Amino acid sequence: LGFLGAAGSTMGAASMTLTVQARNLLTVWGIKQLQARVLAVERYLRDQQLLGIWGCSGKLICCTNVPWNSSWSNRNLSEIWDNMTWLQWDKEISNYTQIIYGLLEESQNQQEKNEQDLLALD
Amino acid sequence: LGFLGAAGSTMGAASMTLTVQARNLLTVWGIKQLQARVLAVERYLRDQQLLGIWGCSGKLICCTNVPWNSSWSNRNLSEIWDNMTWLQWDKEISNYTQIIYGLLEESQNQQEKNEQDLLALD
Amino acid sequence: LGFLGAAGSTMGAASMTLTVQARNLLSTVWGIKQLQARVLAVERYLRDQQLLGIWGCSGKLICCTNVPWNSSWSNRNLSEIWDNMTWLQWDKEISNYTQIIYGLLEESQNQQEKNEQDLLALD
Amino acid sequence: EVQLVETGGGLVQPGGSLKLSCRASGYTFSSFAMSWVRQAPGKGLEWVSLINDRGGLTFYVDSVKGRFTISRDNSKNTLSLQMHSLRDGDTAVYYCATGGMSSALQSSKYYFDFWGQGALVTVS
Amino acid sequence: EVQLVETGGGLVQPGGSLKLSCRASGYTFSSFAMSWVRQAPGKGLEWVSLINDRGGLTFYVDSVKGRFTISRDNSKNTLSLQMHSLRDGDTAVYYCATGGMSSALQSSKYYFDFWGQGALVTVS
Amino acid sequence: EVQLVETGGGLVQPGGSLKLSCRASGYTFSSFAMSWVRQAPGKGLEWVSLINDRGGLTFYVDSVKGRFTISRDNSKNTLSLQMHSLRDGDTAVYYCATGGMSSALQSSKYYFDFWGQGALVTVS
Amino acid sequence: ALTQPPSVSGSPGQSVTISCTGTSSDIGSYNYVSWYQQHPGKAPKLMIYDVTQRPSGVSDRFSGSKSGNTASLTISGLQADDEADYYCSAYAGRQTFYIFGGGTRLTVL
Amino acid sequence: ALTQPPSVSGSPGQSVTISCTGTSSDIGSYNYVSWYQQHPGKAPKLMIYDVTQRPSGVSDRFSGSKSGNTASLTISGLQADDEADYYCSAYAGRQTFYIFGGGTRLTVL
Amino acid sequence: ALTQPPSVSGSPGQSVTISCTGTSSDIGSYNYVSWYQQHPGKAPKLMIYDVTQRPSGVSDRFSGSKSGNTASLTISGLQADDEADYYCSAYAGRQTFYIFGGGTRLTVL
Ligand SMILES: *[C@@H]1O[C@H](CO)[C@@H](O)[C@H](O)[C@H]1NC(C)=O
Ligand SMILES: *[C@@H]1O[C@H](CO)[C@@H](O)[C@H](O)[C@H]1NC(C)=O
Ligand SMILES: *[C@@H]1O[C@H](CO)[C@@H](O)[C@H](O)[C@H]1NC(C)=O
Ligand SMILES: *[C@@H]1O[C@H](CO)[C@@H](O)[C@H](O)[C@H]1NC(C)=O
Ligand SMILES: *[C@@H]1O[C@H](CO)[C@@H](O)[C@H](O)[C@H]1NC(C)=O
Ligand SMILES: *[C@@H]1O[C@H](CO)[C@@H](O)[C@H](O)[C@H]1NC(C)=O
Ligand SMILES: *[C@@H]1O[C@H](CO)[C@@H](O)[C@H](O)[C@H]1NC(C)=O
Ligand SMILES: *[C@@H]1O[C@H](CO)[C@@H](O)[C@H](O)[C@H]1NC(C)=O
Ligand SMILES: *[C@@H]1O[C@H](CO)[C@@H](O)[C@H](O)[C@H]1NC(C)=O
Repeated sequence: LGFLGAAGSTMGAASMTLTVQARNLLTVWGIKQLQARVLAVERYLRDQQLLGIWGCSGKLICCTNVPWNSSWSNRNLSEIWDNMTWLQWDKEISNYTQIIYGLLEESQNQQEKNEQDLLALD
Repeated sequence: LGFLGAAGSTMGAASMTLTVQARNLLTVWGIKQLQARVLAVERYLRDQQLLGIWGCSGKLICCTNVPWNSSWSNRNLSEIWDNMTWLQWDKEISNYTQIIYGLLEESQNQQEKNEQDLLALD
Repeated sequence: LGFLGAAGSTMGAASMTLTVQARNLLSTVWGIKQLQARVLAVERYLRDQQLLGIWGCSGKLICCTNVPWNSSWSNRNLSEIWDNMTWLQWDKEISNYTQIIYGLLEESQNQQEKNEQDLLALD
Repeated sequence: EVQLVETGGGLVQPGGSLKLSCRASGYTFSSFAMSWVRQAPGKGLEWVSLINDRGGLTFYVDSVKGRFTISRDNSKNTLSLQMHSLRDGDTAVYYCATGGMSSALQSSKYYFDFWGQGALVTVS
Repeated sequence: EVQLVETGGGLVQPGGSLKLSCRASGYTFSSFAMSWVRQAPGKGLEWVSLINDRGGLTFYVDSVKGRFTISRDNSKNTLSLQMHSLRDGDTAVYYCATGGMSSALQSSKYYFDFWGQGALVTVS
Repeated sequence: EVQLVETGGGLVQPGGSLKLSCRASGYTFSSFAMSWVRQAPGKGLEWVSLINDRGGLTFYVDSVKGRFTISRDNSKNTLSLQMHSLRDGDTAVYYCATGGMSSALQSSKYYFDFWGQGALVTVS
Repeated sequence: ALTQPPSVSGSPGQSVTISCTGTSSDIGSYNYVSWYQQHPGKAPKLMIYDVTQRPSGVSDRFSGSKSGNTASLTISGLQADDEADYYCSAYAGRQTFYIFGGGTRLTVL
Repeated sequence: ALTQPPSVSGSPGQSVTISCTGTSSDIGSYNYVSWYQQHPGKAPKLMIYDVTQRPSGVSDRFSGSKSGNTASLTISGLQADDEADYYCSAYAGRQTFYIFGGGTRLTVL
Repeated sequence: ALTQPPSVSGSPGQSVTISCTGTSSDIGSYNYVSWYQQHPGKAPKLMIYDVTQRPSGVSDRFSGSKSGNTASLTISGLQADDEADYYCSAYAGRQTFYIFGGGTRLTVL
């Protein structure tokens, strides 16, 4: 399917079609056009850098060491990944997004430091 | 030698001069200079994303896991990599590029999910 | 601390908090003023990002390499560099040789990627 | 209620090869891992190989790493395993069984839910 | 003055988990990685485990890899080495030493210094 | 015709060391990957070590995995071996060989084409 | 392999237990030790999964527990219908996925 | 090493085959099998590379084949110059690069 | 462990050297050897860190060195108070870190 096609579909279904939605992400009339284009470029760069400082550079999908907290979602895994849409999930965790990002970044920094120390262990 | 230093040379002699070319991709006039610069940045970002969705991010050289269907080309390794120029090669396989890209993306996607399953195994 | 919090700290403490800087590198004639300011900022960031990625160091901030450290650049043992100095003085010190560092890094990464592909060539 | 049946050669000669097949019906075969397990005629059970639901991964005991190869067709709802250059220890009853590992996205399983009737394999 | 004490140890029958607590004082605790060294009543020394300064990395001698657990608490000056099973071989005096590894930003140590008094652990 | 001079020679104590050299002509020294193959006086031949064309990669058998060190010099068209420690079994005729590996740009070879006259290493 | 008693005996109305033990790497680290029943010459059946979870359609009389390196399965009532061989199934990480022990015989009087 | 007969024999004008037996990872994993001859005291020479392909400058007479975990070198009616020791070889394992075989004395008679 | 003498003899007025031998894969490859002197009623201490360097608080009499597959340690003029067993260690590798030797009981006459 095409752009945004799995938006209403199941979590599991939409989790297989990330690329189709990632590639389609990216005189005054020229002024507004360039402003919009630079804004879109800067937003893609936002996301790219934010993934880069998470150890997930260049992978559309990426696992990390930060453990889940039942406070964020008291949700059975089957419900999340086979019953509940992506939009409802973004809505549900919209409150707690920032703390997830902070913990994830801290874990990535700690992982980089540990990797550097291990590489020198000789 | 320099920018496009070995464009007409043999295949391998160009294969180790990629860094220079990769690096050299970055009112009546101000608007046009802005248009050209932002077109360049968009082109670079599109190339980087195309590489990233294949898992080859950050490496000029890379390796993939798609078999080479001989329909695209049947020339053996010595003929291509000792008696041919890059421009001739791009001319030869022009139609099949799209197909290749599609397969490449798909392979990465398959590989990626496989990797996640391995990281899911306890 | 926040932006440039460890501006004058010792090397280790500043290196521990490199993420805040990395994040902060990104954000009618005033229209074109802001447009060229922002595109110059984006171009500088992307040039630095590509200059990292050409070393295979993209996707990381603490990236390790294999260029031997020629003592001619500086003979300061690690105690002074990493416990009794700031980033500004250090950058002042190796300003005259940073280009040679970049070139050696290019060569080393090229050899390493070629050797990696060669290893993968085995069946 | 799922029917899990099997078929394959029973008698063979040492140094040859065979292909066991398994047919399943009564559920979503595409969303379930599969696994080949064996029990010697007098002795206990022994895991042979494990296959993910998408049919991309493979896993084997160290005994038959270079001798066995297990695959699965998802549309036809079928599994297969080709044994090459088999030895006498392989003489046993081979059971198909669902489960073994989840697909990283649903609940962890790490067991064998359904068990078919098996099929005996013997070699001269 | 750099000084290390150990607490815990003594009689422990096989199976009952036990922990040694080493307390260090007189120096910047967070700046050094730490090792445990076993000394049998009659035999020589033998490295046991090594833990980095930050407390993330851990390493153990292969013989007791799955049975020991080393941990730091930089908030209050301590070092907890907790192990289970405690087979007959674990009958010796354990020494809490500092050193053996460096954070890669300082001069490489690769040895242990300012050794502690040591605490005896026995198994019936 | 391609010719592989080998100077080499054998005269060393069992615990000593000895350097081998091999100069090849009649072809592009650069575009091939070299190797060392040993043959004891009466037994079957055996591969020693391998170096790729660029010289940035190398491989050894498990017998001398951490002992020998083979290198190359492309501009002067020389293959160098450095032995270390040694073991009285080494006594054999060592031959230089071209092939056994080739870069991904060239076609796979996995064999040895041109074999030099080698030399006998002697252990005192 | 794992270690189980070769056999057990008991009368209806009481309860019996079967133990399964192995290396600390598998039983101690992971609480994934299932129990299967195989009637004589018949297809095996899954009686317990994980350490305690009971499958749908399985009687309450079957129960399980794990203690350290050991895992026990307890059967109550013993209506004599389960005159079948019992086996344990321990998951041992990667490269060693499932291991079993000596076949256990449950005798019913 | 690779299992193969210590020595064989033949007569002029009669084709002779020599076998070379290996394990699963040895020959079956990769179809890169080679045969090298050496005369008494002389540096060895390559006779065939891969299963069937033959080097330039080699006689048509020498030929190769592969079946299962075994390989074979077939030669036509033996000339007076084809007396050597012939060695089987293959690429078998990324770590263990090259495992060779023992001697094969072709006793022309 | 490292092949070292169970005991050595040395009288006052002369120099005694202690040797400790291992394997090139651990001591020969890595230039990290450490020497310790444990008094039987006291914990060990560092007399020589690295092959030559000496930590602060130790007299110049102690003097280490390394060669081939043997680490040597010389004590210069001996005294009665230096009656304490010796021990050698080295960075074996990323898999096994440190391997300690036997105890050497020097004797002062
Ligand atoms: C919409 O949901 C129904 C079930 O309610 C499902 O059958 C159908 O496939 C879904 N469609 C898409 C596009 O996901
Ligand atoms: C889970 O979230 C609650 C609410 O913020 C917090 O108190 C608790 O510490 C969190 N636990 C973890 C492990 O993050
Ligand atoms: C998950 O939790 C819900 C909570 O009601 C439960 O009913 C359901 O059975 C669980 N589903 C699973 C494990 O698939
Ligand atoms: C999010 O924040 C609002 C504002 O504080 C709060 O009232 C609400 O309960 C939160 N929503 C969720 C879904 O947690
Ligand atoms: C150009 O072709 C000639 C042969 O005509 C060849 O020798 C030479 O190397 C080539 N030059 C380059 C730069 O590839
Ligand atoms: C594309 O196909 C046309 C028609 O066969 C042919 O002329 C052209 O050369 C092809 N180009 C390629 C394969 O690059
Ligand atoms: C500045 O130096 C002094 C040295 O003790 C210290 O108080 C302070 O933390 C240093 N910090 C920064 C941020 O420069
Ligand atoms: C190190 O740099 C100096 C100049 O600073 C130069 O003379 C010397 O050759 C270099 N040595 C190396 C790369 O080993
Ligand atoms: C570093 O070198 C200086 C002299 O340049 C010296 O005073 C200092 O003690 C050295 N530190 C270490 C840890 O070697």
